[PDB]
Amino acid sequence: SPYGPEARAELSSRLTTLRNTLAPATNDPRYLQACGGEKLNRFRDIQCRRQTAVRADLNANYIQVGNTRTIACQYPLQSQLESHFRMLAENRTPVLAVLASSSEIANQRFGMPDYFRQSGTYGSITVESKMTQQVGLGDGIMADMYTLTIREAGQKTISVPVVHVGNWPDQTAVSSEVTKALASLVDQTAETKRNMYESKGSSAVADDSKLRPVIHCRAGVGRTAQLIGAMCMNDSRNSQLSVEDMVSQMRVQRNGIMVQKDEQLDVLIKLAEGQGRPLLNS
Amino acid sequence: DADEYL
Amino acid sequence: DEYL
Repeated sequence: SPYGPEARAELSSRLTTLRNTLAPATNDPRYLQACGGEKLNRFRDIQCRRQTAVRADLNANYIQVGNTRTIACQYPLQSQLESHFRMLAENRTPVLAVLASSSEIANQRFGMPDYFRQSGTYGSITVESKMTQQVGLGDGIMADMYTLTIREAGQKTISVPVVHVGNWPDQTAVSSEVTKALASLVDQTAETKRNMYESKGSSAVADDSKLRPVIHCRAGVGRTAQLIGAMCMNDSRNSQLSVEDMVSQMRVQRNGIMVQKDEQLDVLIKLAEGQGRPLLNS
Repeated sequence: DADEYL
Repeated sequence: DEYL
């Protein structure tokens, strides 16, 4: 069976090898290094691929899985908020998906600022938060939506749709059903916003680095990878893209930890099996 | 305009 | 410090 224990073992084997090869070394040329001074990485074991880095002062990466273009990042540190907001505005972000739990955000020891559920000022940038709709994803998992309006003197004001799942604890994986529903909501939200920019003739439509959904949890490697994998399988242009391809691409373009837990990988495998999508490359 | 994208 |  293409989805049996033999195939699953082989997939794990290949992915394990890749994670080790991608392990970060001292002053690794493959990973973004702190530009001296403030901290760059929220975790010293979760690095940012240099060649695909979005900004020199952020732990965030451009990722393309098959034809699906996104941005994956860590939860921004307090000192990185101004840069985070500027990145969101310049990207003409069609949707920001936050998968960090309200419990993590509320834990002061974790240093995860609640930057999207309240308004505030960050350097020269002012942000307004407004609540919008709420969509149930199943199993009690809720998606709370907001709109973040980013203002800065001399810059165009940009509003960003936010999808926040506050009940998805770290080191865990929600069901394939919930994940599929989440991916559909995130893609739909982005499509509506992207279309608006196209109707206004935005120049971002011609920039491969812009109009990308932005997704993050705490480290930007577990929950974030599970959602990105589900999103690429929701892309009608990715026929024949294998699970091996998906995970190898996320790892090579961010870090070797993408898709951390085995249960998270199982969700991607289950979603693939439902589509008759291959797990391995021949 | 500054807020044309709103 | 470490996430793992």
